[PDB]
Amino acid sequence: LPNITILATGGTIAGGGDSATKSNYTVGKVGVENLVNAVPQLKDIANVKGEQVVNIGSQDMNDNVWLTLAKKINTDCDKTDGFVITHGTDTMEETAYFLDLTVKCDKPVVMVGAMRPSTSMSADGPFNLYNAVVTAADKASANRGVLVVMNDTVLDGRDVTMTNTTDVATFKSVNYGPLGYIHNGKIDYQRTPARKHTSDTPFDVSKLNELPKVGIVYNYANASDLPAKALVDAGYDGIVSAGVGNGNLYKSVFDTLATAAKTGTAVVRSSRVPTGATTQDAEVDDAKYGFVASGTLNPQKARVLLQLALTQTKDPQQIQQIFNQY
Amino acid sequence: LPNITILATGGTIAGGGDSATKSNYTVGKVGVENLVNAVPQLKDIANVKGEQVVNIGSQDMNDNVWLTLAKKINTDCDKTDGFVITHGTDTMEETAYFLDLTVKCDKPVVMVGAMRPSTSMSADGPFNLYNAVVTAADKASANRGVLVVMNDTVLDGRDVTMTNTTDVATFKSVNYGPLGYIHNGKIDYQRTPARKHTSDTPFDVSKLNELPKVGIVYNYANASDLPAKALVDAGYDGIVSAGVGNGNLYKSVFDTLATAAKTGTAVVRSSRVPTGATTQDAEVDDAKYGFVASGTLNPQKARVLLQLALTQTKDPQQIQQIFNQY
Amino acid sequence: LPNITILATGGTIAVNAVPQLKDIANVKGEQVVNIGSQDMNDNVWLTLAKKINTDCDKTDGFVITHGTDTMEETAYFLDLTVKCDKPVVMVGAMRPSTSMSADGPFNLYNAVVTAADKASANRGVLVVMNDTVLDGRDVTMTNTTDVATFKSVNYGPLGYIHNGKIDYQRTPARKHTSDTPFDVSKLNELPKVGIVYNYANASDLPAKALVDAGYDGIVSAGVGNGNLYKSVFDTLATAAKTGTAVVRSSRVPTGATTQDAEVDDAKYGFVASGTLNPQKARVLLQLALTQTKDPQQIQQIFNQY
Amino acid sequence: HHHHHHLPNITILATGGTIAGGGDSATKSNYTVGKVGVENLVNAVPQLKDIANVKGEQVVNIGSQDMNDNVWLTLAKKINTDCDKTDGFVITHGTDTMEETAYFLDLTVKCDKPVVMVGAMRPSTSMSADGPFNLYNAVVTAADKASANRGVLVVMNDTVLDGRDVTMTNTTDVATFKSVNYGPLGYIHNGKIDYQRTPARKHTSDTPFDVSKLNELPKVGIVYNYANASDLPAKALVDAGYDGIVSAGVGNGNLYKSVFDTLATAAKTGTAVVRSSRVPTGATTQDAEVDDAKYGFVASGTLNPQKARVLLQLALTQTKDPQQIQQIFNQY
Ligand SMILES: N[C@@H](CC(=O)O)C(=O)O
Ligand SMILES: N[C@@H](CC(=O)O)C(=O)O
Repeated sequence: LPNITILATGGTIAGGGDSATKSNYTVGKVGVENLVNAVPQLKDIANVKGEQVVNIGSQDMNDNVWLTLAKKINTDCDKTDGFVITHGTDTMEETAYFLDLTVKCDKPVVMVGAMRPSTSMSADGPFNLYNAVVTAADKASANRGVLVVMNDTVLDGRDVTMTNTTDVATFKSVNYGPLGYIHNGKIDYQRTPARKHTSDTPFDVSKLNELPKVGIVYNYANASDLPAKALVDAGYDGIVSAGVGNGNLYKSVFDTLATAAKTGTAVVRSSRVPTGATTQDAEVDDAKYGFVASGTLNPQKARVLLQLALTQTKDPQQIQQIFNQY
Repeated sequence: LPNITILATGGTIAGGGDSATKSNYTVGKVGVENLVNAVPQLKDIANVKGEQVVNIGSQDMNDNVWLTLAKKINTDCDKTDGFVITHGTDTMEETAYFLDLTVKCDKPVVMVGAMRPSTSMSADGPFNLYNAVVTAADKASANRGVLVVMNDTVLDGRDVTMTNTTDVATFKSVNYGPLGYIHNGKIDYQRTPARKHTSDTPFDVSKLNELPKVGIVYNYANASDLPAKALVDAGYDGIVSAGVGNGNLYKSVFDTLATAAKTGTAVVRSSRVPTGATTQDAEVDDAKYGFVASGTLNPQKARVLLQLALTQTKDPQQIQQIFNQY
Repeated sequence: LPNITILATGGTIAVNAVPQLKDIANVKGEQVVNIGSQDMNDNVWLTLAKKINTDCDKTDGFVITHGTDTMEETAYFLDLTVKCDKPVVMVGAMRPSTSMSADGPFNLYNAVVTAADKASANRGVLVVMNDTVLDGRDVTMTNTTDVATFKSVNYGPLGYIHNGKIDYQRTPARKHTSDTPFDVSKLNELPKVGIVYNYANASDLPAKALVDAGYDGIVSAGVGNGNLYKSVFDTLATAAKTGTAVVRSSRVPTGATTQDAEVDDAKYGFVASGTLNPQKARVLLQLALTQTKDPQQIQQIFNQY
Repeated sequence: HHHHHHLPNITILATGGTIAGGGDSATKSNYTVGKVGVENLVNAVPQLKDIANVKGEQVVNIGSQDMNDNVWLTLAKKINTDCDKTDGFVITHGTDTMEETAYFLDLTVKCDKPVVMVGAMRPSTSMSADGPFNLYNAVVTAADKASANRGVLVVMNDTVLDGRDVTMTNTTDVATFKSVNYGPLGYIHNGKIDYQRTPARKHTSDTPFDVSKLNELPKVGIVYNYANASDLPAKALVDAGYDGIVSAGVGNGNLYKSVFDTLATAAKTGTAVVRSSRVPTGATTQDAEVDDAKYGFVASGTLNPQKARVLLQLALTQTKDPQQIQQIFNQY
């Protein structure tokens, strides 16, 4: 049986409400010991040890927790055969991509959450955690980058995102599909992510205590330029635009971000639309303004890569190449 | 043959590249007259008249164009048998919901656009425009609210949204499904929206020359409170949160919007997750904070409703009742 | 609280596992049959429809517990043959009752929520799975194992369930329950209707075997927009002229099998299934055959139900 | 010295389909296939000249509803024989069975240059016909050096799909073709492809299937499952001495009792039996309700019934042993 370390961070998986049949709940009621102990079948497949790293709702996820988790996994890689990280669902897709770029352990790292609190009827958390440990225990999971395991599916940390606010089946890799499906404790992998991850990235957060400041602005009809200007005035290192359609900008947001890019703020165009690439060579001349096109990276993912790009470089053409490789 | 009026606003359906073969283009350059004359088969199904309202990329759509359009459709309704509005795709979902709430005609109002430029190989605009007029001509289209017609499908203006940055099939009613499919110039309607629309709403912009100011703030890990503070400093009437998961807020954002709501700014919780309701009774006590839950309205749709709610009331309890009925 | 009758038929979903049912309904159970729904059959459909029609005034609503594999066929059969306009809700489970995170308990709870909701009446027979209220006509499986398999893949769900409340935003336009002429009250068998599959180099032997057995109707699981392999097309075109009702459906999981594409249905005496997939199209063709053998009237039935 | 951009030679092997189909009117749905020759298809897309030196060869001119084993063998042999004459292949084909041809060629093509299938969901006569840009993007894909070593492809609606997972999702949508279980390989924008995936299952020159000397294939039929299902389709194929039968099962590949009984007999008297699913996505698994090993059945995995037929036919050119056929279903 492999040794598997559970790093716990809180979330609805550890969360609880006063009723099995009412939606109300709060995160962080159940600690890692009782989480693990609630799935005695874990003992059939692995030697499991739990550590509680933080205890937050993933809506409060932040750069300090990201830095703690990357350093812990990198430090502890040699002590275990694989990692499972229990986490809220809300920003699991962000943390998974951060780890995918910063973890230097090529052993399996698997994230897992729950869409129903531990107290609800038909709670999804137990079986999700079981299948997370199945995945982290599988030799075939190594070298695929950081994974999310939800609803019997293995998803790569770059493409994985939420599709639905409440559905237990919400996590999908919406552009390039899942890597494998889990049936009776076994995985048929048919895919692996081409984009560089983990030990083939240059990103090394081992000595960083803070990350570059990157904010996200939304585009819509009659959008205000005032949020964009407030990030510029606060000296943010970068701004990601959640653009309309193929990464387009309301005219005043365009005007503000064009000036910011010219005066040294890194600007990435992404899209509020949930699938497909924000492309070069459409309506916006990125080369002219020094903007970066996000590709399939959604605004929150693009933020992750932009912050790490900014630990390497501030040059727009070098950031674009990062966006083409990771 | 019915009398159908085409009100043009711009978009890629009216926009051009120097090559069939390359993705690059500019929008809103061709007039309604060149657009209609490019599709002579319209004459087989309707007596078409065309009027230019504006000629813009919908990434630049604004409240002034919305008011113009609503007032014109309302004034001209009695003298035509239905309307088609040619529009950019990027914000077509926002304008459709705006007209869905403010058009007092029960006659068909159909929006249409194109995902490919008019000069590209396999341009989608012609057949989209053809099918828009078929829909606007069908007696069964009346009393269904404002419609979008794209990719042989009839979509209700409330639920319609983009799923993909570039796919010709991007427009979907992602929560409740389409109303009908178009085949051979005929529609088989099997659905109608239950939410109150058009003549059944209290919203009347006939005498309004401005709308209440509503902005949208994104949530993500480590979110800045500066966008939210910039809207409050500008005296915004309302703020829509694009929450994580089921409408949840990063702690800093939550603090700022909780503040704003105490001074009487309306705060609507929506979600960046592209399907599913932002619900009551989850992790946020909306009653305590004076917040409204958006239900299945995404952030840009929720802005439309909130702006119009704020013409009627500033009371969050009445705003929540509006978000339950429309 | 309303009185809710659970009619059990078997399935992986196989009260006390869900004590919280008593908070929302006065629940009573009856075993009708006890079978995997892979073995579901016309005898069970007739028992269920009669039982619901007979017992309608004894209860405030019905939940049918059923295997997932053919729940979509039983839901449509009942959608066209029950005359009780109280809520009728089918439910199943994609995971064993004994498994980790078994879905059957909350699926049953949410089915009883739906059958207890006054707003569920007059919507036709429903399937409730994965917090979603789906109409019996368009509901189908999308995935072989996913708890979220059931979707109304062409026209979408009627409403979503949150915290034991439903916000209905849709209702099926096609005629159902008391607005159909299908009456099975006196029938003890249904017209014989088989399905044949089309693929590259498809055999005509299946189609010829249903024809030799004197089947009343044949549904074709066509390729693309209801097309037929030449061997199959010739056997069915011969059958259609000689009395056999023939419906063109599609093996493609979403979209209508249309008129006015490649196949002149009028000339051949064929019926186009619309959005009805092969197994759904079998349900409507059996029931159509209880009323008529005329292909034009069958086509009109396929336009209205 | 400076380099020149030299364009590749691309062969279009035309088989017919809606891409070469036509009706009376741009705004009526009615159409017939078999009208347009490949010469007229290439004349209709002069922009191909910008990206390849194209040659067109007509192999057959049929609707793909009438695709058959003879045409599959013609295509695999033609590609394998002509591999050294060109830099890549595009095959124009009907949509209705494209997913079957693509998977047959995915297992039988030994040429490791790109092989790209394409069709259209609207006839060439429709307003906003999809065929011209689809063909253009198919030749982009066939010309891209990165397309090699990814197996046989299907290019539709700006997407590059693997021939194993690609299937139709909708009867009429121009967007119908999706790799429903494992996703596409790449998207095409402005004539460039960003590939982020490649199929893990063995294909092309990594398979042992070799059709070079074959003039027919093992006979494999498909029976559907549903409530009250007749055993007569299954009995008819056993009685004709079929090599194999694919079941389109309900749910996770389950069998109506009468079909189960016939297939259990067939498997015992030298008919191969593969359990597939009429459900459009997900595996037909081992270890669920059917004891395959007990009955000598094979589980199809994510292969739908028509795709399962293609591999079972090829499997039967090698072995009749259900355990060896199960290994083939686990590796290709
Ligand atoms: N930016 C354009 C895109 C198009 O219409 O396809 C618009 O929204 O006007
Ligand atoms: N074979 C079972 C499958 C299940 O119910 O999950 C049935 O349909 O009865």
